[PDB]
Amino acid sequence: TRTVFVGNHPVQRFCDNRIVSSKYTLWNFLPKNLFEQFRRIANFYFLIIFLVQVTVDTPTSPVTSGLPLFFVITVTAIKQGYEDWLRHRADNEVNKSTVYIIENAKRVRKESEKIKVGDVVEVQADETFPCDLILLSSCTTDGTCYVTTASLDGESNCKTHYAVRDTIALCTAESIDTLRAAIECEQPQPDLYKFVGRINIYSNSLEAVARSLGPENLLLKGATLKNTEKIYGVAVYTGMETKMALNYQGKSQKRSAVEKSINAFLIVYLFILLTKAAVCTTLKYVWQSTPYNDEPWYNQKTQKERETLKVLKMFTDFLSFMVLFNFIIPVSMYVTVEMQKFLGSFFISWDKDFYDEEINEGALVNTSDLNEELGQVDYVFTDKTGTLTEKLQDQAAETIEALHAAGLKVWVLTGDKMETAKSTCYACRLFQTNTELLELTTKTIEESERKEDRLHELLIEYRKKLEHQEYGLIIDGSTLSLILNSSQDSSSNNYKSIFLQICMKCTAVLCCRMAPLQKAQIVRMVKNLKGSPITLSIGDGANDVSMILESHVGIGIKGKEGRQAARNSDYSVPKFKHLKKLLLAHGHLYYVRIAHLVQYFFYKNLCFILPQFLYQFFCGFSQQPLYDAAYLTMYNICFTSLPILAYSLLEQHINIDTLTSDPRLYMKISGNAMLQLGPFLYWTFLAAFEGTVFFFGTYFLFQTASLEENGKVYGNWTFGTIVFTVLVFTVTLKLALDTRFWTWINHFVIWGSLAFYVFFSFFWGGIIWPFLKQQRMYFVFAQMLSSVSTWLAIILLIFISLFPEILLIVLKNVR
Amino acid sequence: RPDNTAFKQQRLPAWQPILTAGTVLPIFFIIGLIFIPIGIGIFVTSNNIREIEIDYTGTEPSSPCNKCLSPDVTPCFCTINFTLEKSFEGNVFMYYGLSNFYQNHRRYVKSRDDSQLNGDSSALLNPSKECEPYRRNEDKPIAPCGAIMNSMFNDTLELFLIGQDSYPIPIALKKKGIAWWTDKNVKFRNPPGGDNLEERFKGTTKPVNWLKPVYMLDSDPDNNGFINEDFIVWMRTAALPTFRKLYRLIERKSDLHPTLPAGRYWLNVTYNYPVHYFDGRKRMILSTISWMGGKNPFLGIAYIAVGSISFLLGVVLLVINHKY
Ligand SMILES: *[C@@H]1O[C@H](CO)[C@@H](O)[C@H](O)[C@H]1NC(C)=O
Ligand code: ALF
Repeated sequence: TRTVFVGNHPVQRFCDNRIVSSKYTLWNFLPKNLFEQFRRIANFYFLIIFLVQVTVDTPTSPVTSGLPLFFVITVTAIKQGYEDWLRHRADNEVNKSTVYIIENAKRVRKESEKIKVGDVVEVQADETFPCDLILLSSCTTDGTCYVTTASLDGESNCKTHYAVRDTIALCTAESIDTLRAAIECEQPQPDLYKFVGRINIYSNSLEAVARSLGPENLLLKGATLKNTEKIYGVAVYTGMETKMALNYQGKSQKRSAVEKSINAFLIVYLFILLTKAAVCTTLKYVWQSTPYNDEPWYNQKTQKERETLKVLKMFTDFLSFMVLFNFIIPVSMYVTVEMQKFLGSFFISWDKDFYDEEINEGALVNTSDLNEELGQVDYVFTDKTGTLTEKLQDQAAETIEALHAAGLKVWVLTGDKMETAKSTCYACRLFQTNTELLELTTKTIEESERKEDRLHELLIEYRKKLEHQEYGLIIDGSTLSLILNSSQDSSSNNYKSIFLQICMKCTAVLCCRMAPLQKAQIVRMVKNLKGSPITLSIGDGANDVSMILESHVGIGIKGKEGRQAARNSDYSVPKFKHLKKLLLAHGHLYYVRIAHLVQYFFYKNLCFILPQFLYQFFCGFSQQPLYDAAYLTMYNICFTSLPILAYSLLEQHINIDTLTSDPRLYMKISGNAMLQLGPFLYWTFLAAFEGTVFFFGTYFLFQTASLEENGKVYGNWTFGTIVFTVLVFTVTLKLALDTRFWTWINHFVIWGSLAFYVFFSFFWGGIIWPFLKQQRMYFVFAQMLSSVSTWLAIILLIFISLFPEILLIVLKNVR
Repeated sequence: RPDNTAFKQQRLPAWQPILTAGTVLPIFFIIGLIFIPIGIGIFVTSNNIREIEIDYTGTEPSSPCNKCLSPDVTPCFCTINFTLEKSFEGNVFMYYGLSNFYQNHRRYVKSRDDSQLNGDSSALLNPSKECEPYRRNEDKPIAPCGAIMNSMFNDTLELFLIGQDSYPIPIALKKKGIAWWTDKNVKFRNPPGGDNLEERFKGTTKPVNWLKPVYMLDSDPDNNGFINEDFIVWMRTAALPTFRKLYRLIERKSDLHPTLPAGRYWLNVTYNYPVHYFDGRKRMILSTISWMGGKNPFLGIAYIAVGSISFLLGVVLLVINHKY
């Protein structure tokens, strides 16, 4: 379809060898990064609430609500800018390189990104090709060349491509002799094994030689040349069209399995907050309809609240209620998760078990956002040569047994022929003796609709009737290519459906002769089939870098080939016997900590802002915050935001020395259990109960007219302080009951939170500075605890609140 | 080479507690055994405390002074007979409650300038702009600004004991000792300028609803301005639509006779504060005090219920837990 002129001479519209893998342009990084960030539902609600606080009314200071929204936007943006500059600087080293070309009867040396379609390139021994050449000649006769495609298929066996026959005579000898030629090729395709072209070399006067081309004459990019002095090609594909840059697909934005449940929780609390605000406003304007409940001769708007329009004050009051019940959704659950992840990614790096003495290095964490997804994996799309076999690895069999025991389903997407990738798999225990292979290789599917009947015979009458451990499939790049690319022929009986059912119903699967992209197609179908089974992929070489970018958490291994598939991996382990300890002892703990941190960061604020709403019924719906103006600001900062951080950062749900010895445990947190609809309603019905107990059990306590032996009344700030003491004590004792790994830091931080709450209540009230425009809470906390019935009421409430947990323990224990 | 610090290797020393059925069950019995006695204690103490509430808001011709539910702009009086069945022995405290008086409103709980009431020479002549619209009257600043101090409760309640004969006997009511010590001694101080009070408030003006400036509340040199016990106990907000502010302290006699012997009394009230507009009700609560505070049954019932529902649940789980 495309006509290229070998000598480029008569008798343009194509890219010039510029691989561009980056995403953000240097100039428009911000106008794109901020628009990609502020599209989310959380990072935009935070901005709406910040603007409302700055415009209409704020109980707290605007800074304590818009300062976190800056540390969260400046840190994620810096992360993304750096992981983009890395690919910028890594593509700069692939372009702007040295590649010699025969410009005009001489050997000019340009930069790889300046090569245009249709010019005789040159390549010395052991040089990655600059572009998809077409072997034209060679210093030696026979027109042969020994290419080793280590960066495409991933195997290192010496292939051999034959140069054009009639052109073997051109070896630096007048190769610029207006060489008549015109290669009519086909549009660029990712097949990597099919290429149909033709040469039309013209002689002195005119020639009609038409030497049809094939895959034997095609020299892809990224295939080092072995055992040869020099060659001569003619770039046919170059830049974003070569067969090595066609099998990339690009990198998607990876979001953990938790960062979606946090988003569902936030989208439910948005509705809870809106319901609270709307119901409070409606009840406020149904209450102020009584002539004498607004301005009853003892408090009267000056003139502005009398003249202000009716329909604008309704909106201003709705906004005041929203801003006042702002705390339901915590912006302190992101500035905390940042630190949690940044500090938790170090325990995967330092761990002394990830140390290989040969290479003398350890693990590596390239992204700190997928830690919480090491304990959710369901599949493992391995790679045969280099990862499994280096003669299997040290423990390449016991690790696969541990990965079959924990519930995972290990596949093998290799790149070698079916003859050898089958024997190894038969040694790794992936194929036991009594495993009836369902071989769908191209050696048995020599037809178009034949495999159509193969799939029916296999599914509708062989396997779909069920013995779940007997069958193990096998495929090739010639059969799966049809199965997938031609999956738009039948829709009443979908091919891809029949095939995916067979694959997901077998014990283990294999795939021989797999091009780089077909791996990403398999790991893109598996990510979509029937929900979202979290997939994993563990490659070693620069050909796996596609499924490592398409999987959910792509683990990369640091092997003999190089660091081209480790620097694009979300992690790094220099072995395969590590993939057990990595995703059994570091996935379980990380997911447990993150799930409990989220559940608690939502419960600790619902229980905090429920009373501050219930109170609106005993006020005149006037938006009077029950608590003081310093407690609303300090709760999430110092009072109860210290403990959960230390818990999330160091707490073993189950001692790790037992997590890796019994891989059965990984099945308790497999289906995202710890954040499903069950526990989310157990934590939203514990907060919505403690937040009513606190309030009403203090309200009933204030029906006595006095609480001191000397008979003195208590204001409306002692209401707030009693409820806040009860609240802090309860939401710290809940975590002190939930924590089951008590280090020297957990005792310290937990008990220190309570001791500091007490000392701060004492020190904030008791000294007039004065720099406060108001003396509301001067001596409230001392005169409050100077009574004998207050201690008793509080010790009764901190137990009526913790009753549900102590009961669930005693019941979720026996039977 | 490998950094083996016992912290980084995730192998710190831990407690790893094991709490379950056989180790928490005795807790559901200790709770009951330590919550039933305290429950009965604070339900008998809150039961042996006497009090009385004499509403005198009027609202019905059948009241002693419904005559003043709609009177002329002059001082009013009542006489609300009340009788005590069993006299009071300890110290007796006289409160004055209200109803449907939202002293916790937002537009109301902030209507005050704390710097001023704390005695800031500057603020005394330039109160803040939050205590509006009671900030300045007659192009001058009000001494106590804000809607809180403006609407102070200005009723006068007085008890008279009717002895064997019709001669009414007055009772000793002391005003000192009703406001928090912390605040009256420190939070509320008179302006520093000079010693005599009338010259400290030079650019000031009594509140609008008030009838006498702040330097004439009481002649007593220690109860004269910005620290008047009643004024303070009113400047503390209510926290609910129905509150009860300490009014006077009746001291127990030296003799063993009851502070308020049983019989009939007179409640001579100088009606001034009108609370019929907003469907409110005033009343006088005469009550004694005990170690834990006034008469309130809640705490007792709550402790008893918690102790019992802990003991019963513990026994139930113990029976079933033993049953396996
Ligand atoms: C008492 O206060 C009320 C309400 O502010 C006021 O209307 C009345 O005139 C006052 N009466 C006095 C000062 O005796
Ligand atoms: F063994 Al491979 F890509 F097939 F590393």
